[PDB]
Amino acid sequence: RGGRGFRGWWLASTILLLVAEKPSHGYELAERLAEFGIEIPGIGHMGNIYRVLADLEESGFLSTEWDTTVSPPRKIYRITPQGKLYLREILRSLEDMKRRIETLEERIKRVLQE
Ligand SMILES: [Ca+2]
Repeated sequence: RGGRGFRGWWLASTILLLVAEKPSHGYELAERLAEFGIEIPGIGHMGNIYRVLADLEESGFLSTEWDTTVSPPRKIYRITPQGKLYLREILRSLEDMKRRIETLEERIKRVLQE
């Protein structure tokens, strides 16, 4: 079985986006996911791209079509209109998260002034 928690959410979210930005296969996604990395304490990683792709596909946020012009053939993932709606839900939560970080930032500056 797979990875969960915040890292889980942050991986799915990032993968969906990277797919929205350019439809692609598992292997290439990994490269763009690597150069993603982390400004986020403790997360890393990143890892099973393939299985969260299959997961986002099963859930209908992504569709698939084989590119047979290359060898070996590569299965291309593409965002669906549902996947875009799931994305707006991630977007609103990123705005939640960002507001929460800024309330801490200020709280901290106040005790550092003190
Ligand atoms: Ca298909």
